[PDB]
Amino acid sequence: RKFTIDDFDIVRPLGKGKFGNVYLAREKQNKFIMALKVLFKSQLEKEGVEHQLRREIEIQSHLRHPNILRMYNYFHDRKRIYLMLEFAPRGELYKELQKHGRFDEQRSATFMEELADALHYCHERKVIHRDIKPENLLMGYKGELKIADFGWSVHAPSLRRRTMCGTLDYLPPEMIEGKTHDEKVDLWCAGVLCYEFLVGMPPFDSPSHTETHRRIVNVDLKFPPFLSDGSKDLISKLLRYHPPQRLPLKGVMEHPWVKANSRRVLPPVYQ
Amino acid sequence: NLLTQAIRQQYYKPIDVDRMYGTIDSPKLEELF
Ligand SMILES: CCS(=O)(=O)Nc1ccc2c(c1)C(/C(=N/c1ccc(CN3CCCCC3)cc1)c1ccccc1)C(=O)N2
Repeated sequence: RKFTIDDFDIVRPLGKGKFGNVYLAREKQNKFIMALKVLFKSQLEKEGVEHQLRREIEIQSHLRHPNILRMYNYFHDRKRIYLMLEFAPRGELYKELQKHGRFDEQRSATFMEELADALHYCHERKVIHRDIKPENLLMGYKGELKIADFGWSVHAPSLRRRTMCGTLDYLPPEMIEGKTHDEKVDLWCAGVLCYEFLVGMPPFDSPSHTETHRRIVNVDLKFPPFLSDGSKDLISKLLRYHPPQRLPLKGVMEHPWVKANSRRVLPPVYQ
Repeated sequence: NLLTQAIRQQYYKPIDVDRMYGTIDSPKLEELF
């Protein structure tokens, strides 16, 4: 037997999600608290996101990592599709960044180590995320980063990719220029992310899409004076024009600035 | 309440989700759409 909505007690809504509301719920048999994303079958089909949601579910449902939001299972009824997802108690990372303006080095480095570990887990499985940005990250009970959206993700076993996707300030040069891209786009986005964590704004921020595109393709990086030499070293090593020259994810995890500042803690595991 | 306290116990006393949920059948992707 699979799950049904009757298997849960809906506690309260958590907010609007992608194409559906999310609710805090408790699964009865286990009294286990989780988030339930509810999608309406008709809205999806009528918005042409059928062969999009399937891929997001197809990818997210097979990833098991402490810094990737877990999809426990999923089910459906006459009118709705329900995704049983991990509850991230501390909510939206972007809200926390907006509240603080910018994160200190400890918080940034910890998030970077977690991000790199999760992206490394994805890459070892030929999954490219392609849309790493603050808004796609949630935070666990102890503030641990959780990659929570896989809307632009792709399982790319062999052939390079051509789709422009992601978010303006986070686009790597190769996408802007219409070249093919590979998993190294995530290394670039991780560099933009580290910069935004520490500064509060993305590095190529501009009034128009054309001037931002221009800054990205010229890698017009201008470091604010308050950044440490170590954070600049890491950012500079990720934001390289040529994908092959970008610091590998293992390199981010072993970078001295990350080692010296990260206070990463692995969540307790079952046993 | 004892929800905050319930959330805390979940973090420290993890369940075997891979078995408790990763074992239960799920609708095929075709059925969904
Ligand atoms: C990112 C994938 S989605 O579909 O857009 N939304 C999503 C997916 C899975 C989830 C969630 C959302 C949450 C989720 N968790 C959440 C957790 C806690 C709160 C309440 N406060 C918010 C302010 C910080 C402290 C906690 C709000 C939300 C959520 C739901 C809706 C909007 C933003 C955040 C969750 O715990 N699991």
